[PDB]
Amino acid sequence: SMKLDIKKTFSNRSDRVKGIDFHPTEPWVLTTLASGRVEIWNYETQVEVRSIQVTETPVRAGKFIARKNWIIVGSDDFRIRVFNYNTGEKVVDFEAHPDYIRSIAVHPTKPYVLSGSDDLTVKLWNWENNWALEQTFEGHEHFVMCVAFNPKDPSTFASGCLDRTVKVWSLGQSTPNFTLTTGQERGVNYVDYYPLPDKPYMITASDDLTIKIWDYQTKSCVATLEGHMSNVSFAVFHPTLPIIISGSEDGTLKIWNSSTYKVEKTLNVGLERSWCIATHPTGRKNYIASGFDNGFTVLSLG
Repeated sequence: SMKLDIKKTFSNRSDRVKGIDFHPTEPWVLTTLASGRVEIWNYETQVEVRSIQVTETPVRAGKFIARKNWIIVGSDDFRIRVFNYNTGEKVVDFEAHPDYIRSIAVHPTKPYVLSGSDDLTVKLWNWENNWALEQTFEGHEHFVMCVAFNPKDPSTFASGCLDRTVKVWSLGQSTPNFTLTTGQERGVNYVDYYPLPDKPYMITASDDLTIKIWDYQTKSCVATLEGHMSNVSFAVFHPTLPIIISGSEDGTLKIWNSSTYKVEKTLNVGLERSWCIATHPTGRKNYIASGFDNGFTVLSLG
């Protein structure tokens, strides 16, 4: 049971949206496309702030680094690129991995970036040390699809891997603090942390149609969420509302009750397969945004 008030704020068509991110203080959403293009939209005015043809290959990963006025993106050409979004200047451009970059995470306070790659590793970059490669995390046995800092202890992070595991690491140590054997036999596409201090929870999404909730102190599966009818691309906890949001190649977003783990609403936004998700970091208007085959949509909830 739950009362939801979902409003479409802004939706627009584009090539396939593989990455998406909210700016914390400007009403902006970043989209990164399979076409090599990235776009920054003001979703309140519905005007493009800035766009870049970054490369000719897909750009699967993109994040704002607001405290530097940067966007950072990673692409199938193996390269990490950083742009100032006020001038368009390309700040840095380097080969990060010898294979596809699937995911990028930005430390909340330190000048650290994590990149997850088909080269089976996560790499740690320090932009206050000339973008030095500070550490490579080895252990996974297939593509690393998703990396995410623990917002409550960002000296640790999680990596989700097609080898069917999540690994949780400590910066400066070479082996996982623990490995979760998820039982998601088609691999792990996405991993996310519950942001609030009251629960030590993470969540994983898989091609095997399931979503799983984990207690990372007991390493136990709290619940399994079933309902999607094709590959689940992502699942995340909402930063303010008691819900989980997932999206799937079945073309839907699903909103789940985070206490009962039952589905509360299924949305078909009409843009075919769903690939990526973002939630506004301060919970402004409970905004969420998802990228799809045929564009993106920004929704306000509650």
